[PDB]
Amino acid sequence: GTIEVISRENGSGTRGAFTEITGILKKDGDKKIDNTAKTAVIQNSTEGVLSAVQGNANAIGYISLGSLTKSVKALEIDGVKASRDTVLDGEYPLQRPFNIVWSSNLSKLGQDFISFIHSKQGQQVVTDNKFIEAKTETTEYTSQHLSGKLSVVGSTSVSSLMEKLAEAYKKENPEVTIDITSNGSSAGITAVKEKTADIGMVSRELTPEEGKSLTHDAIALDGIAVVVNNDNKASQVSMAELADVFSGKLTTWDKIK
Ligand SMILES: [Cl-]
Repeated sequence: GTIEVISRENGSGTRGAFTEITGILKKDGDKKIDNTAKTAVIQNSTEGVLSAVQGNANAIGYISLGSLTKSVKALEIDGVKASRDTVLDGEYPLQRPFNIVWSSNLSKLGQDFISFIHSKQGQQVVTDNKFIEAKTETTEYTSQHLSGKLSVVGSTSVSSLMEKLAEAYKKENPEVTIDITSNGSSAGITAVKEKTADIGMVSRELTPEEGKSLTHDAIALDGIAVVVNNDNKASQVSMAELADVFSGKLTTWDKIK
C-alpha cells in the first residue's frame, strides 16, 4: 500500500538532524530547502510519532534511538541494526554528536562542571536519559561546594540533557546557578567566542572556522531510529531508499524488498 510519511514539526531539532543526515535538507547557497514529502503528516513529539506509527500499518517515522519501544519496529539502515554498539563503532549512520564547546575563557567553575560531566556520575546521567556514552575512560568527581553562575548556550537538541546534568551537578553544588539558553548551535559557538557563555552546546560537527580557538567534546551520541508498524514485513532500507521515502519519491511499500 501507500506509504504514510510521519514528519516531526517544523523547527524540531530531530527533524533538522534527520533531514541534514539523509540529504533531504539541501543548501543551494545560504538558503536551505527541506525536501520532506509534501504529503507527510506532522507529529509534535517522539510520543506522537510512536503513536502514529503504532496506529497505522503503512506509516514510517523517525525518533530518538533511546525512545524506541516494542510498540514499533526499527528498520535496519544499510543492513545495520541500530544499537549502542553500532552507534559507538560508527556502523550505524543516522546519528549525531551532542558537543559541548569552550575556550581559554572557561572559568574554574565551568571547568569543575566539565569534570562532573566527564565523571562516572555525569556519564550515568547521559545513559540513564537513554543517550549513548562515547567515552570509555571514566574519572571520579568530588564536590568542591562551589559558588557562582554558569551560562550554557546553544542547540535546543542538547538543552534537555544539559538540564539533567545541571540538576545532578547542583545537587552536589547547591550554591551554583546554571542558566541554559536554547537558541541554536551557531549562536552557542558565537556566545562562547564573545565570552557571553561559559559553555556552548552544538548538536553537530563544528566547521574548521567554528572550531578555531575552541575545544569541543562529545558528551553523548544521539542515534535516530527509523520506525515502522510491527505489521510491516519490511526490515531494512538503504540510505538512498530512506531519502526517497521521506522526500516522497518512493511511495508504495512493495518497492521496499
Ligand atoms: Cl509544522
